[PDB]
Amino acid sequence: MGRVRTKTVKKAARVIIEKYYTRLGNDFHTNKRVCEEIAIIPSKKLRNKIAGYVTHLMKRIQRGPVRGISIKLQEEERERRDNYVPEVSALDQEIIEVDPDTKEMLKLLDFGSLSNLQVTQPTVGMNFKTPRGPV
Amino acid sequence: VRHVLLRQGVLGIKVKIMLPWDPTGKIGPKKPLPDHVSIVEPKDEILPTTPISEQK
Amino acid sequence: RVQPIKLARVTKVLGRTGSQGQCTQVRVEFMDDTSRSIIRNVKGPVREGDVLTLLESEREARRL
Amino acid sequence: DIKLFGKWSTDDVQINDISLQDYIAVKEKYAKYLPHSAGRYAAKRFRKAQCPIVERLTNSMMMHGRNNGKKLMTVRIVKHAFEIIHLLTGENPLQVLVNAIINSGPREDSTRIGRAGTVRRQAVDVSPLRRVNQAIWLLCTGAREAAFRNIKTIAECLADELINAAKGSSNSYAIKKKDELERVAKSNR
RNA sequence: CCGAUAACGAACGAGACUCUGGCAUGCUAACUAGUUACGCGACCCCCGAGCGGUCGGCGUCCCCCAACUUCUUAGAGGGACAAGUGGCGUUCAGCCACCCGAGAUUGAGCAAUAACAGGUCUGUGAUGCCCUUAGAUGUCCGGGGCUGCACGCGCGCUACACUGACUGGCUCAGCGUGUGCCUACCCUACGCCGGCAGGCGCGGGUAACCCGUUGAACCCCAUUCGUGAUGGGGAUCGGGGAUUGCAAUUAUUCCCCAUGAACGAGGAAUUCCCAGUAAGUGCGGGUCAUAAGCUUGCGUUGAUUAAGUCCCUGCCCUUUGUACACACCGCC
Ligand SMILES: [Mg+2]
Repeated sequence: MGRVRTKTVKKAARVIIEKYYTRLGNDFHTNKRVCEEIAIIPSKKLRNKIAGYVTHLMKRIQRGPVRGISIKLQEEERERRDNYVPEVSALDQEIIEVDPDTKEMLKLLDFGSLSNLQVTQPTVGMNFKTPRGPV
Repeated sequence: VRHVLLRQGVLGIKVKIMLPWDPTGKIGPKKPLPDHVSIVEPKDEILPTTPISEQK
Repeated sequence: RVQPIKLARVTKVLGRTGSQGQCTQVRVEFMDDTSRSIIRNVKGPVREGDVLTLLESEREARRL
Repeated sequence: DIKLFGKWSTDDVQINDISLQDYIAVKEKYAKYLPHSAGRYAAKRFRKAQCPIVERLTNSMMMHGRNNGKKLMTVRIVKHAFEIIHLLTGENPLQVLVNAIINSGPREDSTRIGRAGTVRRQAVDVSPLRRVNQAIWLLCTGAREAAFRNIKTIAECLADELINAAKGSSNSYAIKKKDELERVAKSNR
């Protein structure tokens, strides 16, 4: 127990992972060596605590989007978001479910009686609203 | 720490000055703060071009 | 007539008790019947998977 | 092949009750030539159960300040007491010690400080580890009290304490104390 | 610390840091450290070994006349990160267990804002005020006192015994000190005398060079004692002998022979303590002309119990109530 890492190591690990994600890897004994030259760390204990947290954070990064930024994950996001645009829209459906109450609204706006509109049967019962209070 | 003798008694003066860090070691100390981590800034070094080979 | 001394094996530890931490409550199942199991407070260092003897069948059952 | 104190093979000893088999350490890897193998047995919980029981007896037998570090003397005392118990019984001293521990370890006790209800307060069961610890403590206390102000040697008093506890004759201090504890636990049920 | 977020960005403290301990047959080195090997020896075996066994005996930096750094010393470095595996966890921060490993919580030092009518004017040529300043409260000298005892309390030492005491044999340390500005007073080997404390000559050491390979105690192995206030305990007290000092009476200390008192494990209460720890057990340093029952350190032997709780004693955070704010030892 008592193995909590403080701001001094966590912020440094996040910064060096952001700057040198490509060079860094899954090996603790190699991350401790790259930490020799990517930053000036006054103490060996501080440097290997930082290296251990770096390896832990890289294990987290290889699976998920940790708050520490990464250019590969950033460009993958910037791809997914602007892409997977479907070849056919979800808004060009041939038939559209239209309530008769909603149907009269289009009549005033004189855009009703379209082919894609299908006048359904409105629900009967008015059974909405949850039972009040407990039970 | 310095004592000052006034007609009412003695005034004690304590002055602490945190020296600035400097590699020259003249205006202050040379070692950095133990918890201060300075990360050097790399260059771009992207190199997205096709694989070529310089001949020299 | 009197109930004989029997054995019960600890399956789970339910935390300390006794107003001083001096007892720990453990769920124990009788070696005679695996299904039949109760909870008893015992003293001394206890870990799951050990057998302790019982001089009586029922003494106590409560949840803290 | 080990022969604790040069004799009395350990493999011939069988543990009586299932409850204390995992906590009495006499056989297989718990087979040492001497009961002095200081090996950091207090560094973690449930590690003294891996300490051989003769070493536990030796550690518990040096008490009351006048002899606290004198473990070589206690090893010698245990060796002699084993010689006497083998001489009296004809059976294995390790078996006698095991049976004495089984019969001396109390099975129930009392606890809680709720205004001291009847004797202590509320009855409680005891763990196997505490059974072993209290058995060894009771045996050592009985031997010490028996041999304090008289001509009988520590080895002889330890021998007769262990013999009486193994045979359950109720002539032993450990057995009498165990019976008293069980009685007050019954009253505090 | 992760996260939620009218907060964001910071600063101190904690941590980080320094010293110490544990591992490096890896590097650097060693006549003020050694180890091996070899040559001279000395003793035993000699049937017959003989590259036999022992030597803290002498040599091979007495410079051409051996190597090496494992042991010792001490520097540079390395090494441990919750790093690897399994499980728990929002799968976050982390937690538990296990493997490999010397090491998976080694001990210390330092240590915030604010404060106390806490202690020191008897540490200071630190100091305000006041007092005294020649029949002195200055300073010096002589003597006495600080020790004085119907009694109460605190820190300790020795014990109450056979898990012991006495007698003998054997056997193992680590800290660290050691010849003086003034200032006079060091640690001591070896030989002789004495029963002892000691005394008398000769050295060595300003020191990994000499004490010193610190032949420590406990422990270990043999002897006597035999459950008794006994060979337990050594208080009290008589006589004698030395040492320090200018001086030993109100015994400075040490030695010898006599006396062997309470004390047979201690009420109510109450202290300290989690691993090389408690405790047993000695040895250094400080004080020291003479000196430790004190203290500060060091080694040696070396455990029982526990890996929890808020019950007592308190502490921290939140909510809450308050007529308190000299803050519940309050107020009324
Ligand atoms: Mg005598």
